[PDB]
Amino acid sequence: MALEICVKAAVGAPNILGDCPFCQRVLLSLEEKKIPYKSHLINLGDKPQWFLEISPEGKVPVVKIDDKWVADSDVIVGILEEKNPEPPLATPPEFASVGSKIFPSFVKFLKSKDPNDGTEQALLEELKALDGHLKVHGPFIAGEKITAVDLSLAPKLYHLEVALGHFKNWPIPDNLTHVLNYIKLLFSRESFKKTRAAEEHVIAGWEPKVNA
Repeated sequence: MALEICVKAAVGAPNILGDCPFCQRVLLSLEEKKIPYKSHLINLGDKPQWFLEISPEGKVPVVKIDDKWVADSDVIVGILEEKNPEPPLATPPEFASVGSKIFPSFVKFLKSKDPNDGTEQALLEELKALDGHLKVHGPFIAGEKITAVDLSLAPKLYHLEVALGHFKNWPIPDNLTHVLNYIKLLFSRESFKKTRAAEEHVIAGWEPKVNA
């Protein structure tokens, strides 16, 4: 019945959830569905036998779905939907195949301190396609509402918008009017605002590995 999470901690601050992608996918999905809920963080290397039984690295997010546990970026979502008693919508169609261009793209580019400028605009080209899908369909990326498509991509786009926004400043241009407008919703939907990671612990938490 009640379901929730054993996740990476914000590094150096074990109260807010961590800078991992799949961590916020499933947290967002459950708070958007507004279910009763269970578990809490794995506190940064504090790994008793309970978490070593649950999480495969001892430091990887999982879902605790009615006391069964799974952990890979899609598996964590799809089985969570299947075993949720509230009606799920586990549908990744064309909107997700466009999303599969964008997801590794913006992660690589925020991580990249290349001469990335023409290639930053190659992410803009893939976002221009995404801009096209909402301006034809109306609502959120999956065409009618937040489904598994939006729930997969939006959590790591929050990590984009805090990290790239502070380290290597590139705001979303307003010519990509969809992408800017709906990211504004993602920053403050009641579910997303509650499940957001700490800004400082993505910025000074994910990039020091990228630096040194």
